[PDB]
Amino acid sequence: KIKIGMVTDVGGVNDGSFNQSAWEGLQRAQKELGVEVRYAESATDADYAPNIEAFIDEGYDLIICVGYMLADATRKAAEANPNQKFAIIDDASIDLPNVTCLMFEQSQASYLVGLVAGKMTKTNKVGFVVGMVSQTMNEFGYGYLAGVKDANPNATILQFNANSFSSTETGKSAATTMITNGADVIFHAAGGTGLGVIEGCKDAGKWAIGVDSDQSPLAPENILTSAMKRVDNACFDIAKAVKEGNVKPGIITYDLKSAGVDIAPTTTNLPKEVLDYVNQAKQDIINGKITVPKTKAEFEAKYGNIYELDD
Ligand SMILES: Nc1nc2c(ncn2[C@@H]2O[C@H](CO)[C@@H](O)[C@H]2O)c(=O)[nH]1
Ligand SMILES: [Zn+2]
Ligand SMILES: [Zn+2]
Ligand SMILES: [Zn+2]
Ligand SMILES: [Zn+2]
Ligand SMILES: [Zn+2]
Repeated sequence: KIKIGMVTDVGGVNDGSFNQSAWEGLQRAQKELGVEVRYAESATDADYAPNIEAFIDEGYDLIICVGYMLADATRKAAEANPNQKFAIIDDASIDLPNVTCLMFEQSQASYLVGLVAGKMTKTNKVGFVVGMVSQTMNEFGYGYLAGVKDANPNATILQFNANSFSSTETGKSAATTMITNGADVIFHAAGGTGLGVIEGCKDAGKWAIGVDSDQSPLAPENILTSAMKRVDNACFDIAKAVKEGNVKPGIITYDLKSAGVDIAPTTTNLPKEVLDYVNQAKQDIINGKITVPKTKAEFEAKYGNIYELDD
């Protein structure tokens, strides 16, 4: 039997977003492909190495490390276990024959939801709650702020780094404070912490924007959209490659054109004018007409010092 193991990050498989979507894709892979799937949650980074080792020792054909913080542990395990195949989501630093890097152009989807936030705010203040700061996480920020400003040059983006992907209290408190200070749309790129962000928006009667999966069921009257990142499909696809015997190492990048990132399929709360505007911007990115900044220098060159979490 083909066995695929998932090592999840601190967020947990019930995060409503990143890890939950990765796991959902593996559950689908089990149903459709016949692979046997199991996950191991890591309470802290001390659990990364033994969780990887447990799948190695049990004969798993592929170990999927979900999240950029697993990179160091994945590299070390891949070097020490040349016959073991690994995949890692959201980090592309590892160049080894047994490692596939699954990357997502999240700045593209974040830009689109920033257009939504800029067009929907009535106070000209919107919020961004990020789970941690890192190169990949800042791509959410750069895209979102660029979208907000392109849609609404006079909008202010309030920003907060929760320093956790698994703290719903931090998410709720930060959202509530932003709302007290006038924000009326809040986007999170914060994993499980975002469950708190969404609850804070719902409680205050404001708009939220979710991430990774279509988070609208968590607050159907308050979610405008979500910046989708199809970690489910990427995990399914690599499971398929394992089953077929054609896993390739290196970088696989999922973008808007590949449908690997997107805005959510639920659009019930988007005015037709807004949906049309965002959909045109999506096709312009897909067709190459416009490019979203995803690094500090590119973002600052166009928007100045307005992203405060990268300094
Ligand atoms: N390293 C890591 N990143 C996460 C986690 N949860 C969310 N993220 C990131 O935050 C984004 C928004 O949830 C995801 O697409 C990931 O990039 C987690 O538990 N660990
Ligand atoms: Zn658990
Ligand atoms: Zn089926
Ligand atoms: Zn607090
Ligand atoms: Zn799915
Ligand atoms: Zn900055």
